[PDB]
Amino acid sequence: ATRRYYLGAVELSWDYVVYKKTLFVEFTDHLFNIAKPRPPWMGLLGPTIQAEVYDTVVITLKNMASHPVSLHAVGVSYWKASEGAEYDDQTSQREKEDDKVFPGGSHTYVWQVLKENGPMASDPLCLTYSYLSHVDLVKDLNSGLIGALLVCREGSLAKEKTQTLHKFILLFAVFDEGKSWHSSARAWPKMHTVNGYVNRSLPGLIGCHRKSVYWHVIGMGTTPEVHSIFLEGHTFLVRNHRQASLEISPITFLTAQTLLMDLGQFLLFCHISSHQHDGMEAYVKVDSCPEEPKHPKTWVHYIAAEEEDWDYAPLVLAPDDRSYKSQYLNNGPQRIGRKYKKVRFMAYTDETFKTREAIQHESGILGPLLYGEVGDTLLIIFKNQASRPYNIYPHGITDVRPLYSRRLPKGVKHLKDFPILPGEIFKYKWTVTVEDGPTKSDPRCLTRYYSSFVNMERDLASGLIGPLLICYKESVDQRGNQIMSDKRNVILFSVFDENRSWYLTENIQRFLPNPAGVQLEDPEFQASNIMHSINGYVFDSLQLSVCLHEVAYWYILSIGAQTDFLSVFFSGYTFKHKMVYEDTLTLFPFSGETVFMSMENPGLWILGCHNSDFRNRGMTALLKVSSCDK
Amino acid sequence: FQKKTRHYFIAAVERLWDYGMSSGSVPQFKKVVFQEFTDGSFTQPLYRGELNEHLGLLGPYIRAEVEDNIMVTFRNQASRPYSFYSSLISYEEDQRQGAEPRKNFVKPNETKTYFWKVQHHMAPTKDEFDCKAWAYFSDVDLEKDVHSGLIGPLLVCHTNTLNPAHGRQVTVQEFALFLTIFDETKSWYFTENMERNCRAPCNIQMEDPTFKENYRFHAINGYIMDTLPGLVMAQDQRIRWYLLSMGSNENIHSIHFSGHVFTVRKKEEYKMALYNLYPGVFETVEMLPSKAGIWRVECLIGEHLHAGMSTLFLVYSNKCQTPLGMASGHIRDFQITASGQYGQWAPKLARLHYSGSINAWSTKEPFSWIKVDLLAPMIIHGIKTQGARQKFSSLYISQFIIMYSLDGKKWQTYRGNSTGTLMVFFGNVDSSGIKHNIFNPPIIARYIRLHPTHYSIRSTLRMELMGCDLNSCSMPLGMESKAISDAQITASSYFTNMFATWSPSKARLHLQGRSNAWRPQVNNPKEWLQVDFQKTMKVTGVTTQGVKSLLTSMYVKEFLISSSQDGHQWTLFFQNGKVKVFQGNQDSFTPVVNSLDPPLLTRYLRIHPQSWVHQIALRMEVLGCEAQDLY
Ligand SMILES: *[C@@H]1O[C@H](CO)[C@@H](O[C@@H]2O[C@H](CO)[C@@H](O)[C@H](O)[C@H]2NC(C)=O)[C@H](O)[C@H]1NC(C)=O
Ligand SMILES: *[C@H]1O[C@H](CO)[C@@H](O)[C@H](O)[C@H]1NC(C)=O
Ligand SMILES: *[C@H]1O[C@H](CO)[C@@H](O)[C@H](O)[C@H]1NC(C)=O
Ligand SMILES: [Ca+2]
Ligand SMILES: [Cu+2]
Ligand SMILES: [Cu+2]
Repeated sequence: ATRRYYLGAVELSWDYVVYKKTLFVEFTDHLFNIAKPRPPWMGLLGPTIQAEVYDTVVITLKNMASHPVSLHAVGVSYWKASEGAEYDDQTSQREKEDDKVFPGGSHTYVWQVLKENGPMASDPLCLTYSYLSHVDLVKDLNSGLIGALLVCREGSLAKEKTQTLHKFILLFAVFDEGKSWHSSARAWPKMHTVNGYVNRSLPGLIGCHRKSVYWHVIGMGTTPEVHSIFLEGHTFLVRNHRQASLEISPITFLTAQTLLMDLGQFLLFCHISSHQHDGMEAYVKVDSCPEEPKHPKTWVHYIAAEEEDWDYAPLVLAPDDRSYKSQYLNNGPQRIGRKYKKVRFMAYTDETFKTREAIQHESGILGPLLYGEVGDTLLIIFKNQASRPYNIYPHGITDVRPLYSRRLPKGVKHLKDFPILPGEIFKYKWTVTVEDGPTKSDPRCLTRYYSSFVNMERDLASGLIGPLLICYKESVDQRGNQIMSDKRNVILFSVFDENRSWYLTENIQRFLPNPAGVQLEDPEFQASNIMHSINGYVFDSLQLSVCLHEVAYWYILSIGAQTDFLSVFFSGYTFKHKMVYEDTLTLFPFSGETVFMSMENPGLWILGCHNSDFRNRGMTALLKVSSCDK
Repeated sequence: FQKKTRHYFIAAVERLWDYGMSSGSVPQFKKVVFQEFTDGSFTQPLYRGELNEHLGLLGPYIRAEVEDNIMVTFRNQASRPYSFYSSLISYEEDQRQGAEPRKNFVKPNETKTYFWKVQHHMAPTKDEFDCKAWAYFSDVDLEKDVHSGLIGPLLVCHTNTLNPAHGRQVTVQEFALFLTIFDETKSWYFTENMERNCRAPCNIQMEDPTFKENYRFHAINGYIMDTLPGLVMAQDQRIRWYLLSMGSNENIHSIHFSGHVFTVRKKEEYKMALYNLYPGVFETVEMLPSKAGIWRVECLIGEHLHAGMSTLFLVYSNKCQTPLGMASGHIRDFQITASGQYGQWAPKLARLHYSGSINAWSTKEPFSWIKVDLLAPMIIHGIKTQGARQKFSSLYISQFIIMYSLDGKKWQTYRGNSTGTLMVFFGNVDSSGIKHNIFNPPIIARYIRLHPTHYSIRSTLRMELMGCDLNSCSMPLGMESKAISDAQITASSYFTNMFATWSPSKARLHLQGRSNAWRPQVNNPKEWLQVDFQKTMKVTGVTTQGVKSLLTSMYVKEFLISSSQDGHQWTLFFQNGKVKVFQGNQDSFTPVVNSLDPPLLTRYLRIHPQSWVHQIALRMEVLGCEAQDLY
């Protein structure tokens, strides 16, 4: 075969009443005549162009703009008589004319897929690639020039003429109208959002319910501006490496898939504090179909949400105005080792919520360690013993229903909604199935957590955190169950923003001496309570005891510390995450990841994070290692 | 098979950051770097070789196999004391101590020496690549001592992957890439702000819109203008890239290589076009750059590209247009014979992208030229030409004509399609003006001259060449595979007794035995050996070799050749004058790339030994194929 795509690039006016750009047209021209595939999911998008392993594509761009604009690929090979990228690749006269299509020009494009750029033996049936435009990279983009470009094995024209596939291209993109083609006075330029569908805007279509839907997802921008995307159902393709939530950075594309439940147009986050307000959204109508014309465990948890006090830095203290650490806690008078009133999850022995559950002074603030293999059922019986009411929901499992019935608390749309007042107790059922657990690829124990959800962080930030562990099947059978499976241990990377905590100015009549000047909302005081810590412990406050030749898994996550990501440390130590060996773990704000470690490097090691702008704002602990006994 | 304890005598010094290319007010900078030395007497600076000058503004390669030994004997030479540190820095045991001071601190002029088994901890796996990639740096202040300039690469390999030749190369060719955005609110920079840039014209911009590295620095090493040097590679010998991003918390960099694709391993190997390097994620990825010509690497992140990532790499090696080898060529090939002089000499060093101060060709000469022996008739499609950068002077060649010889004797000028009388070529415009000229109709030559038609300050050049071979049948005709029968060769005579039969039917490029080669009955120059092709053949050249007689050495030093069509009367081989005195062997082993100027079309090929070593002794082979059959 030999494929042609006769489509130039244009200037168009855009919307959802604010902002008008330059796009990438679609049309059957020899001149300038209409031609549209775009109705649904196609936003600002040069047509999704598809070529198979052995083919040869011929774009011929007719330029119409005040702009000098190019056309340049990725993931594909070509001759220096395309590329479409200006700079001195030596290039004779005619070999540079591809590099910049002078404004209102016209040029042909020579594009090849060889064997060497088709997709590897075992991975995505069909590779995610986009087609850019770069003369002034920053301008050509933010303006609005970008399309999807797909490439895959010997059989689209033949095995999608006969095959059924539900696939879309979602363009997770952040155009900034101040970096556009374009340039008393009060309202300077702005946007930030999916497919070009702003604020809360919604695009178009859905896929059938009882099976799978694939999306080639193209990451975008003109700056290092990370996201973290979700909806209901797991999003299990990355490879068949099987992921909690698609995590997108600067310029990123690999391609992923999910299953479905029913009509519930599922909610589509960017789910970060900063990106939120001006954030990304879209629906998914999961409808009925056209094409028809040594057993499993049973776990138990009595947990209460309960108010206590928290000293973030007990063991060690040495403040005055002597440091940046000296400044932390209550920026009036009181400022030593830092004490606040928090509300952390805490589990009890039985329905008589009396017997204090012996604590894990290493997990500090963290909730009781929740665990359940695929096939099991968690009966989680939950008391509030804090005034200002909360609940419990696990980010992980999907089958979460109140114990005995399939009701909805008399009124609300679903449990992470409103329920549980002071005093009252609720019996929840968490049933775990293969879909929300690992696989023949992952680790055997993916990392997840439970927050409470009456408020989001205006909850969490005040202490509502606990680790949920979903795992592969095993009991005196399967793999590694002959002498012992060495214990489970959790690190939680968390910035608690007291400034939002449901115990806000409660805490100022408390530890802070006099509100005789009741000051609030401030430059340094707001910064004085942003508590960058690992398990509530901070500034080398309670580290962790371990020993050498000891060997077990770490489970780690980033929570509450958002707006940013965390490359994470461990001095001299190295881990086997994703069955490779790396020395630093990059972690988002969803971030559930599960490492493994051979402990045999004796000494103090300064665990912190590979970012040296929090590990001074606190955000470090220590670890110790020395021979044992047994 | 053995284990090795491989030390690396290494230190930390300073000089720093040059720009001068083409794109003079340039600033001095005085950051710190790692540097490889020669021994304990920390003297020999250990000149950075053409093969690893890409490394440039960071530290030298430190390399090991699985069950190995790594050692670093380290000296600091600086202000703020620094240190060595990476991940497997497997310290040991315990001590009579006060809560375990495991602190690594290397004070100036003191020597802190450390060395450790490199366990399978640091090793790549059966799922992985032939080698994984790891970082070393100064941990005195991991925050500052990274913008300061103590980035360093470390390679950990499978057993039996390195060499006697140092490093590896089993179809390898490695490069590291070090993408940070350097900044000087970090490391002693005070000794820069009022060291240089300020005297009695000072007090201008304290920390307001001044940002002196967010005025510049977007590293791919710190040769990271929009051009760093040593990216030389053969358009096949499949190249492994070592990508490690560092820096701060905006230091995500998403890099790709235009019109190229690479494969990454993990669980498996899956194919990718660009890779969001993260800070702390030390990537290894490999690719087979089967598109010849001249390209680049760029961090695709809009605002990053537009202040320094568009940093070239060149592929020469075939389909057809590869760089003819000026990075990947010939250490000091060919130059001139009087045209060309200025201390910092001619070629010797006039290649494209060649970094340094002593770099490129240089002659204030109204009558000039340079000359490249391509050592074979070659197709030349074009020539990337560029200029150099002086004290504060922009100097280059602005115009040039191109002459060529296929032979060495009679030359002539050039006339690219339908021009006029003479093909005038347009030079550069600056100290980085890579003006890839193409030859409109191509050129077949062995020699090219470049002659200036106007210059800047001096006729000044650095250049690469575009093209590839015609492709003669450089394939063994059948002496080795023995497609030519033992019957099919006779000689002038063969030595024979009882303990030997050195019959002609033995002359075979590698042949073991008691009588493992051809030998004449006695020793005469008018002695010969004759191949008979049972059909009409075309010949590139004859590969000669001697014999290992367990007695002594035996080989042939010089010879002649003769051709025939009849097979009974002989028209012999000639130069451009008298007969061809052939440059032959010098050992029991080792063969000879000895080929012919006019490809000889024949069917009866005779070897004519002239001078030899101890006796006349021949194991050999012919290269070629065939034109028409006999007539
Ligand atoms: C959708 O975008 C509009 C753009 O104006 C947002 O409107 C305002 O945003 C400012 C930010 O400076 C806030 O102070 C206000 O909350 C908004 N005021 C008005 C007039 O509505 C709006 O927030 C966005 N919608 C969403 C998803 O919340
Ligand atoms: C040794 O090295 C450091 C480099 O700053 C310095 O303290 C000292 O001057 C040096 N010693 C010499 C050259 O005498
Ligand atoms: C010169 O002539 C050759 C002959 O085919 C042609 O390919 C080339 O395009 C011409 N050069 C120009 C005008 O660029
Ligand atoms: Ca080009
Ligand atoms: Cu976002
Ligand atoms: Cu970048």
